Amino acid sequence: KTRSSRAGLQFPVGRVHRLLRKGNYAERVGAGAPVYLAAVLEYLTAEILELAGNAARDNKKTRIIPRHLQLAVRNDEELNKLLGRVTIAQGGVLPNIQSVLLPKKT
Amino acid sequence: GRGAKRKQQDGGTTGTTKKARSDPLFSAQRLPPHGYPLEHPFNKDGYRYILAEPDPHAPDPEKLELDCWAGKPIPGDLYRACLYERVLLALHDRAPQLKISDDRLTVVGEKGYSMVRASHGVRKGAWYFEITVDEMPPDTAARLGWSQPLGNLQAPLGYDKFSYSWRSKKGTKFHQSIGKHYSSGYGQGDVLGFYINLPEDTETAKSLPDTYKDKALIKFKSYLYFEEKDFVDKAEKSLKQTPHSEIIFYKNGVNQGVAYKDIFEGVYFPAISLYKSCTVSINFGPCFKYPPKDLTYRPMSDMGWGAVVEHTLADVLYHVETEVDGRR
Amino acid sequence: RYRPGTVALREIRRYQKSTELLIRKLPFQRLVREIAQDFKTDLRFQSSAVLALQEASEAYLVALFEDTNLCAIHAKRVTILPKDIQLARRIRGER
Amino acid sequence: RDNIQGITKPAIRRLARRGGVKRISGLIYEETRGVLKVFLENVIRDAVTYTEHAKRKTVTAMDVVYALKRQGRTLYGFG
Amino acid sequence: ARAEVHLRKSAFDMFNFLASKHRQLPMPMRFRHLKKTSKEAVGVYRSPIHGRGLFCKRNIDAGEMVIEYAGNVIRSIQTDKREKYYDSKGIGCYMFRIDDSEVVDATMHGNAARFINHSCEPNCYSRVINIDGQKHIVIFAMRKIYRGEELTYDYKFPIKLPCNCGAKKCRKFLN
Amino acid sequence: VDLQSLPTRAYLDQTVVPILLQGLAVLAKERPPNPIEFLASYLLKNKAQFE
Amino acid sequence: KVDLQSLPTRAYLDQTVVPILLQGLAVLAKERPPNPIEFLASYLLKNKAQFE
Ligand SMILES: Nc1ncnc2c1ncn2[C@@H]1O[C@H](CSCC[C@H](N)C(=O)O)[C@@H](O)[C@H]1O
Ligand SMILES: [Zn+2]
Repeated sequence: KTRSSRAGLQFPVGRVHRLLRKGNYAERVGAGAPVYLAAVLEYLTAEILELAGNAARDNKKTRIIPRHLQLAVRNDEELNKLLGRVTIAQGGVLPNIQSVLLPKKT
Repeated sequence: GRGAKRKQQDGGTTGTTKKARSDPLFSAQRLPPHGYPLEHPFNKDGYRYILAEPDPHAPDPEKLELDCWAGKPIPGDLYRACLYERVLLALHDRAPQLKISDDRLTVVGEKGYSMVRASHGVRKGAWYFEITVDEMPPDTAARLGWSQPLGNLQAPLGYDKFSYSWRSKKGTKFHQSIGKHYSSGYGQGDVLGFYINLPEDTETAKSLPDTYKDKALIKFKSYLYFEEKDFVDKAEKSLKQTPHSEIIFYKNGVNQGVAYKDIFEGVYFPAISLYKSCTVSINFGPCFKYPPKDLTYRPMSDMGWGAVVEHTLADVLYHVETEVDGRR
Repeated sequence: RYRPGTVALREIRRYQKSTELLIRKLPFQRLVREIAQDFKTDLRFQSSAVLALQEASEAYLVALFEDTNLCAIHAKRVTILPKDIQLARRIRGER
Repeated sequence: RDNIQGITKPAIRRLARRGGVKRISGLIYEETRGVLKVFLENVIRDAVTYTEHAKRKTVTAMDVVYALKRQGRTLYGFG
Repeated sequence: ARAEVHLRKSAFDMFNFLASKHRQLPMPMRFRHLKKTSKEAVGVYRSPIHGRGLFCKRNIDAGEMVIEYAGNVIRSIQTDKREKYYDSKGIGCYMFRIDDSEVVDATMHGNAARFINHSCEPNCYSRVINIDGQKHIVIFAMRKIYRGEELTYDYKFPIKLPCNCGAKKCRKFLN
Repeated sequence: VDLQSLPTRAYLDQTVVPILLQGLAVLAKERPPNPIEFLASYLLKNKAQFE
Repeated sequence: KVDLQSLPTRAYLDQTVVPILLQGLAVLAKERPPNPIEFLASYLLKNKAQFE
């Protein structure tokens, strides 16, 4: 019988518990730790992937290229606070031009 | 030397500007994307723009390269956007919000009010034709009946004397925004018969334009359009009565009685009026029920020499007047 | 064409939209080979591995440039200068 | 050998375009090459340390990411 | 004082909010700012030029997308009945003609931008773009917005509804 | 028909379509040596199809 | 020589049978006859032997 459906989450819980048990983070763990971790990873993954899909439909492309993920992570501010010193392969950079460097004439 | 194209694109000073606006859902027309038999129903009620029956023009506008239309215009043999034998409604005096099939049998309206008119008049003979209403969703008025080209193609059927209607819902007769509870309603699967009762020869008044500058010819970007436009405030004041002045809204033989009388004197076009999205099939001609009495509504879509000769005939048909007119 | 400074904006925007690498494969690979030979001899590299390093470089490098940029703005000028690069390197806390 | 000249003018020009500049001096390339060389040697020191500790004379990609993580940066999408 | 009849009787007013206080990047994806971060920078208060107005408690500088104007978009045939009903109910000339073929009626349906005024010394100019195949009108500013001023755009009518604003350059008319 | 309620050019383009079309085509492309009987037969061949 | 490269077919019919067609179209547009074949034949016989 399964264990992920007991809480209705999607990320595995048995896998998390086994990997944390063999990860020697401590010697003895409770029962709510694996389900709680599965839940928080679920929430963070959903938070990122919703913006990923929004960026995918921005350019009208079904497949999500990593550029979309880069834009979605960078344009948000809380992510930029949490993903401070992290880069992305093939990610690129969001467009930006300094304000005072903008020529004009009549 | 490159300002002529910009003048042709902005609009110039030849009457109406060279920037079309037909923002409702316009379809079933404008097939060949080049200088060939074309049509542009315009937002402005009363603008008919067509390219079939072509014509040459004077070359050398501003001493640029010699234009190919100097004395020997390029030929054309392809699809022509109209009908000859018996126009199933029309393709010229229409609103740019009506969806018609390629064979021109079904009529689908806009989110708002819409109509289709025809291009064939009736003076004598039997024209016992039918309009099979395929379906009629709620809040989709399906008033059908004859009308006049002077009628505003977006005005409600019956709003002006040019147009005559019988309401599909509750059968309440409506004309000039005046309503009387008269008959019973119609709708889904209800074929509307229509036989304008003038088997005997009559007399009417056809044309009396009031404007000329809006009737001009100039290249839009790569093709010509014929600004054949109607007016309103002058046409409505030339309103007259005529013989067999009764637009009867039958029910395929059975008739509730002609709703409104004293119809406008002029060329009659059977107008089908929709109010929302709804399809409807048609069968018009000098017949009773079967469409194939004359040639069965030829589309003139063939590659043989018949298309070539008919296109050249139309070219000459307009060439006679483009030669005898004298261009400004 | 003419009017210098106009083409720069078009180029920079075009490249800002794009997201490709900027260093030719073979020269960078040979340079990594040389700097590895400096440490130890006869090291077999994974084609995936080199690529890896490559990307990281630009990341680091581009960040540095941006910083120098604003430093030039602090000096009432547009052109960036070497001295600004040492400015950024020292002020970042990585000397 | 001499390959530091391999990173030529147009490439560093394009990466300056990445940075957000248009006006750059002609005497900036040498110290950029120096900074780049310093970064590469600093990373590859830890890289070769990792690859030789595991007794494998080859160099993989996952250890490169490992050294990048230990240094202070982090790389995503590779291993 | 309940014994003397004071004048200015007829009003024909609809938005009964008139008070004497009035205490005030690529293109397609910018849609979010229209619906979420566009409800604080502008307040609704009593305009000094004429009638009601959209005063300001925030600041917005040049070249900044601000508001999308939406209303009951109709064709030009409904203009006749609409003007007749405007005369009947006492409705102003809300015939917002984006083009000669489609007009944005604002008497049965409309947005908060129905509160604008007209003057020959305005603060903003109009602009229109196309997103996802649909033409939408979004305004980009040319200067900075101060706290306590009213948005107004030039109608650009080529030279009888007077335009009473009091500005020196005010042509006193829609022209 | 053909007099008042049917415009002259509209009558040409609407009612008698299959007769003058074929005659004009044959006299502009084929031109038989004796076209009088051809045009007479074509005119008589359309008698209960158009009013 | 007819309609190969020199004279376009539309231009050919606009430049080869004019003196009969303009009269025919004028009489069908003004005299409005249901049977205008007689007029066309009469104007064709006027230049039957005059056709270059
Ligand atoms: N200062 C002014 N004086 C008179 N009419 C004005 C005006 N400014 C705008 N209008 C007209 O009023 C119409 C919009 S209704 C006016 C906005 C709103 N009712 C309010 O209270 O402010 C526009 O068509 C415009 O032509
Ligand atoms: Zn003023």
